[PDB]
Amino acid sequence: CCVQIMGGYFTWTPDGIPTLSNITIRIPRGQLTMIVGQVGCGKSSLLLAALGEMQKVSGAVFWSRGPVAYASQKPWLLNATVEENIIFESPFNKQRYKMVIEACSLQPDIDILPHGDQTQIGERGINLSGGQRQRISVARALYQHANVVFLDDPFSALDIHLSDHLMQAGILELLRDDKRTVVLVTHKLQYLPHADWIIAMKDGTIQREGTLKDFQRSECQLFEHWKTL
Amino acid sequence: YALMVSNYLNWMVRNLADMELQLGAVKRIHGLLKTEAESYEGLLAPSLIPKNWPDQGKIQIQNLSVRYDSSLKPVLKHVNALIAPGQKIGICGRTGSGKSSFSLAFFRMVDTFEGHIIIDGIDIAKLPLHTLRSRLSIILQDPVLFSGTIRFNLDPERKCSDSTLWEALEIAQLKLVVKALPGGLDAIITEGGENFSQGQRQLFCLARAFVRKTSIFIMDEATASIDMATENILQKVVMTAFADRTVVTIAHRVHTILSADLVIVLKRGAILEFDKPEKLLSRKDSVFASFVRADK
Ligand SMILES: Nc1ncnc2c1ncn2[C@@H]1O[C@H](COP(=O)(O)OP(=O)(O)OP(=O)(O)O)[C@@H](O)[C@H]1O
Ligand SMILES: Nc1ncnc2c1ncn2[C@@H]1O[C@H](COP(=O)(O)OP(=O)(O)O)[C@@H](O)[C@H]1O
Ligand SMILES: [Mg+2]
Ligand SMILES: [Mg+2]
Repeated sequence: CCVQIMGGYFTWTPDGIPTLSNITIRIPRGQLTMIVGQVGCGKSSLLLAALGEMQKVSGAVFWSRGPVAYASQKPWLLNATVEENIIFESPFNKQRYKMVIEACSLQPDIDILPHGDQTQIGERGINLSGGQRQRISVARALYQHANVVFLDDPFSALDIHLSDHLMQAGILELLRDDKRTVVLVTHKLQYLPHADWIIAMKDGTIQREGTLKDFQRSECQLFEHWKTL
Repeated sequence: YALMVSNYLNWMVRNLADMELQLGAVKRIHGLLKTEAESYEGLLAPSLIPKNWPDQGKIQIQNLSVRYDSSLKPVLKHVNALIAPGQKIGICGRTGSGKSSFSLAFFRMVDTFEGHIIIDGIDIAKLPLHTLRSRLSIILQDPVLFSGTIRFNLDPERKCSDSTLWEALEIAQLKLVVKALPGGLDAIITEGGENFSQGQRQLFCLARAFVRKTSIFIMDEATASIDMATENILQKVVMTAFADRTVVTIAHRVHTILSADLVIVLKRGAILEFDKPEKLLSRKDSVFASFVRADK
């Protein structure tokens, strides 16, 4: 019932080809959904478009906008304290703070920092591995407390240890929140039985949606998802 | 002349101040002109080195003990490995084990205080670093691009053929995409790659490495950004097209390492029972068994 599109048409530049054409979207509130597809297929573009970013050629986009939490497809950061960019101008909550951190399991990496939590990081601050970068980006939306939370490829950098720990702890905490709708995308399909709603697209066009019954109708797509098993 | 002074004396002072600023800036640049020794010249003869030198690509490391700077603790130590032509061997593990470090152990990116590596016939301690990295290759974990065109993005020089360019695009599964692009591998990659996706840019980097006919090189979990379908197709195509080549594979996806000849597992600062994949998975005793079972 929440944010959705009827016959969406989207494009980066109005002079070129329309990026998205006839896309129809639906995410239920308080639901964990995933969007998968090919590389370059058009999965982040639809999302940025849903964030008012992409020039829509046509389509209608209904909301509830909200201060939607966000983590870009590549990690970004501010030139300020670990605590600073993690807080992102929010009422500091020791409980929520350490909860988010232990969700991202960043504590060992915070101990190794010269000033730990109050370590100035960034293009001005000190450099660090893109793994920490990704975990911090995720923490940005986690501690964000936002109703509609959003993630883009939070798993690319992390290995399976941190991916499992993060998704379990943090995502299970999000779904543990009352109605904190959280939307993401992934490159691995193992948590697809852990998704509630699913969006499948390829080459800039949606293909399918629906958790269990709507999947089983595909032998092809589901054998593809079964290539890894 | 008193009027003259009353006029120009104040300009004299103000220009003294402004030039003081400017010369402080010049001194800043100059204090930066002081630079550290990079040691490009290696203590080995280029005449002793043949042209197509890294022919076999057999690699034997032993007690290889590295560290980024002298102050930091050793990040990888007491490691030994004889690597045959071994068309495809694998290295994997959890984060921080130093696998990217060991990847950079070849190109002497790291201080390697103890131990040594032998590329067929010779150590690493004597090559010219330019010659060193000129005849090898690597695929960085992160994709980094160049503002320009596919000609310039792949070929800094021009000493290549469009045939081979399209070949590298194809074997990386890019040519199919590029066909849709109006440039003809002549479009413009803008500001490090803000036109294409993460995985797109990673693919470009893979292909760029692939431009080199080198038969020995390495990859740093290049497939992390890549989805599963292209992962399978790409790893297959590269194994086939590089059936002769000797590639060392970092894999953030063990499902990709299940195919290599040898599997190399790093726990903290060394290997734990590097072996063929079948033996390690059927023994179950290695932690790579758990790595492949948590995925399934
Ligand atoms: N900033 C941009 N400007 C113009 N075109 C873009 C931009 N980003 C991506 N594109 C194009 O739009 C298409 C869709 O890309 P999208 O943003 O969905 O990346 P993605 O597929 O989500 O990322 P990944 O490939 O890692 O899943 C791609 O083919 C790409 O060439
Ligand atoms: N530029 C650097 N400076 C100091 N230490 C580094 C640097 N890069 C990596 N390290 C250290 O090396 C270890 C492993 O590095 P790396 O191989 O890049 O990561 P991984 O093992 O996950 O591939 C980490 O524990 C990290 O602390
Ligand atoms: Mg994207
Ligand atoms: Mg690494």
